[PDB]
Amino acid sequence: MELMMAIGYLGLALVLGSLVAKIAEKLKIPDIPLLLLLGLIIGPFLQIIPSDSAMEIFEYAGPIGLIFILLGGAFTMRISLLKRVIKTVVRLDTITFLITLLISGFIFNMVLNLPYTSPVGYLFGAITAATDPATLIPVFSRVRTNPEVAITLEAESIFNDPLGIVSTSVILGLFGLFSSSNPLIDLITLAGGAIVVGLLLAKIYEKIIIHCDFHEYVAPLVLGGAMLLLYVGDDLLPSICGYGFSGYMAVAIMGLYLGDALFRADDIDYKYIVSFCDDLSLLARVFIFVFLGACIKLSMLENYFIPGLLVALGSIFLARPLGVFLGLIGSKHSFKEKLYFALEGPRGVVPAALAVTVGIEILKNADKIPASITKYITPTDIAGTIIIGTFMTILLSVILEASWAGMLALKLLGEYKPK
Amino acid sequence: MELMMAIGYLGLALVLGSLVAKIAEKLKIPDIPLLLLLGLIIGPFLQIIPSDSAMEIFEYAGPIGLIFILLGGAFTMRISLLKRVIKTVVRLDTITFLITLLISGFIFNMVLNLPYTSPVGYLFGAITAATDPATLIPVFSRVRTNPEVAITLEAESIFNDPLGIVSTSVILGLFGLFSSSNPLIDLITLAGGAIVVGLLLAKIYEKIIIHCDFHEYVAPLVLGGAMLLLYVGDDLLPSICGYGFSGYMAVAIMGLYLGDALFRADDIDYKYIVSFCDDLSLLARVFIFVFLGACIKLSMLENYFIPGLLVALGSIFLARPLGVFLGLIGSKHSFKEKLYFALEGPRGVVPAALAVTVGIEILKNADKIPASITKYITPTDIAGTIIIGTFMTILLSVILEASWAGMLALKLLGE
Ligand SMILES: [K+]
Repeated sequence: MELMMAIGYLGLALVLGSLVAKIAEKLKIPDIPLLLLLGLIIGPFLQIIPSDSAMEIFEYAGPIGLIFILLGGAFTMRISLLKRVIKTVVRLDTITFLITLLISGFIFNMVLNLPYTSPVGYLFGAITAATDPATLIPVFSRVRTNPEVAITLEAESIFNDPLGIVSTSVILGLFGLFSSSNPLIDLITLAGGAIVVGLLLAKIYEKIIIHCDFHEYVAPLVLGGAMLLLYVGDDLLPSICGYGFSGYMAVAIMGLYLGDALFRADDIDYKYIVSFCDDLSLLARVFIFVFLGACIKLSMLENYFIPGLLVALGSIFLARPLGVFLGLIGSKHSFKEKLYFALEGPRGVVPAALAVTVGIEILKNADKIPASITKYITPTDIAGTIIIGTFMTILLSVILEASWAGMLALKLLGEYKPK
Repeated sequence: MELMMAIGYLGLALVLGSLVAKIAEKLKIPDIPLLLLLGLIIGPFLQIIPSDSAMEIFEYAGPIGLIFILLGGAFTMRISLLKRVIKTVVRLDTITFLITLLISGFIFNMVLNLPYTSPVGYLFGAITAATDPATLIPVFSRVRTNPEVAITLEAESIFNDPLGIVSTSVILGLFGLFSSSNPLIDLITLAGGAIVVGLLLAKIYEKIIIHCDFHEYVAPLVLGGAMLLLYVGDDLLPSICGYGFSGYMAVAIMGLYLGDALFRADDIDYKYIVSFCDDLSLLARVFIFVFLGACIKLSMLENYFIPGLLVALGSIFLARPLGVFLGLIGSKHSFKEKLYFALEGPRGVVPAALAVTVGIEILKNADKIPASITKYITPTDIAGTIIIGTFMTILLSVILEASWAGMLALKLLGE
């Protein structure tokens, strides 16, 4: 709880992290795995930053950083250009999503000898189901590939960033909460509520920004505006209704529609936000990945190294492609194209943040409220397996992408038959 | 369950503060007073945010944002321009600062019937004596002033913020029961150390940043380095070598040397830093002023409104003038210019932040306060009077200086 300690660790993380990411850019290497390696170094390996401390810091700086990425990911692109391929986008972002998390659940259960009905694995998949846009952002921009593919991937990524949280949020209820009577109910409540309220405040902010020239004063407006969405979203509203919506998805929706409203209409206030959030997103990017590599326990790491790695392989090579094929069985896309989408989309920062947040929320709450069937496995090793599994998933997917990009892009974008 | 609610209140402060700031910017009036009024509105008046909870959040986010503000002015300041008026600046942050402090504290003690040696008054002065550049900078250029007084007042207003904090921490040591070391020792310790380590990290960062184009990645690098300096100075190092170390002044120094070096080396990485800090420094500047108005309790107002008022005027019309004149007693400037320096020294962000910090530091860690200075005045009354006093001081100084700025510049700085 030592604030100065937290500031110190965050400081070292930001310094060494920024340096590392800079080196990564200087060598065209993805920053992510290097950040993770650093996290492991200063984490268990050197014991500069202990686990519990990192957990307590992340308990505070978690949602804050998470609110940044959603914003930055919502302003990086707009939805006025999706009208061409929005169908493929939606199907790939919903059906492929659910299927992927399901199969990944099967794998996660079948690996750790957990029952195939274990909510643990399904939680893991729900976390890892979302992909990372900024990861594939340089690797498509430098290519400037067939715009369909590019914007399809961007749309899928940005749109799956919130749902993953929502999916994770719903499944967590099974592990013990104030209600969680039925997952579908809270899914509708969260999604629909976030859509409604988020779009409400989106319209409000739209009209309130257009009529003036806030300029530099836009930053405190949206950020705090997003901050309000969390209180009203997760803490406050249940106190008066029990139900509610995911504040994060509400933030994503609000910021997205707001960006597109600041782009359909043309306000100069727009250009600040993007440049603001992008710089703001970069902090949370560096901050989360390093702390993910610190929350690992050396013993737990050695215990679940091999299985998690194998789980990751199941996700990348089996889950993702299968979900792609099954989600796009009625598409106008080539087999080589579907295969492209399959071996493309990697995971990133959202599954990391969600992983650690799940770990701490379980350890802090499920210690008091452990589901019986689940309690047969120590919540300790639940959080351990989820966190390390997500870790190796991120790592493996990212490096695999780093070796995939060029070769696959050339070898799979060849045909494009004209009708 | 405190976290999400803290996010809520803080976010509300950010939104409402933003809107208010825009309103003020439109009506050609400063944002600060309206922000304080807003804080009072959602504070005691509407009771949207309980004072205890406000102070509770400020315990966390307070020190955080304080790094932003200090980082803000740091990069805006460049050294190569000061060399012509630096002799004036040095005095404006040394002797003038000390005198303003001693006199403001003197009057503060005299008002509430406290002995002229009561550390409470001098604490108030320590908090108050720091002039703010964020209210001078948008105003100075608009009124087409001479360059030198603009550069001068900017330099003073910037250099004050660290020295205000340092002095605030030093005097705080006297409010420490279990130990009361030599003031001068702590002063030279914190200051000198800040200079040293500041220059060190600023040199490292100089080479690192100059060598390659960091672009956006300066933000975590610099902020992290800043974050790093506080933990060393205000936690680790004293737990190790025993002797203290100021983090804030070190941070400010670092921003100064680094910024000036990058500006001198024409490294475009400089701007990427400035854009980042300016926004952050704007974020907390809103967050600070709002919470100050919320930390105040209704009782504090209905028991210390008028006393804090009288104290405020003393700081503005008696303290700072005498400080300026006596500081520049041998200067070769002009009487009109001296009066201009005197009548333009708004108390801004830093005095507010220090007022809240000290406020919670005293109110919470109350029982272990020395009884010598407690017998005269209740610690609750101490915190309340310092907070209110700083509040009235800031409001009055900003409003008066802003309303009189034009006429002041008109009939003074024409040599
Ligand atoms: K450079």
